[PDB]
Amino acid sequence: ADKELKFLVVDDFSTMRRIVRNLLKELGFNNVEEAEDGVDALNKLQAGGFGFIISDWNMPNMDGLELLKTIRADSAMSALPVLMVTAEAKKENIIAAAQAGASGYVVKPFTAATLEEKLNKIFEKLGM
Amino acid sequence: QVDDLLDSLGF
Ligand code: BEF
Ligand SMILES: [Mg+2]
Repeated sequence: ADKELKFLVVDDFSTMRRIVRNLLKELGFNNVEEAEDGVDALNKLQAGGFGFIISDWNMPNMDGLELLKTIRADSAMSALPVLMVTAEAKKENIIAAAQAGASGYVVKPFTAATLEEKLNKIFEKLGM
Repeated sequence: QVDDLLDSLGF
């Protein structure tokens, strides 16, 4: 995948966004912007040019599942990769992510190596 | 069933 791929990192905790952005940088992805919930995310997405979303699940205003469904049903954004992040792998939550079209699913906390593994799985399926 | 469900999903 292209090093300049533009990421949106979505989490209501600024520290978690900083951490994910730093892991992305460690992997060579420097083109990263942030959003604090699903509403904020959709606002920022209107700027265009985004190529990959990493989203938390539990957020106020619009949560990560609501965000994912909106992106998947959107005329312009329907095929955007979305890596969903959760605090605990539970069957119900994983199955909800699958039904909604999550590109990937990773449980916090995770290493750069795990992040690279999950990104690569998504790139491979999508032919990126 | 968790890591195994994840595999099935390609997650
Ligand atoms: F708030 Be996220 F689901 F960790
Ligand atoms: Mg959260």
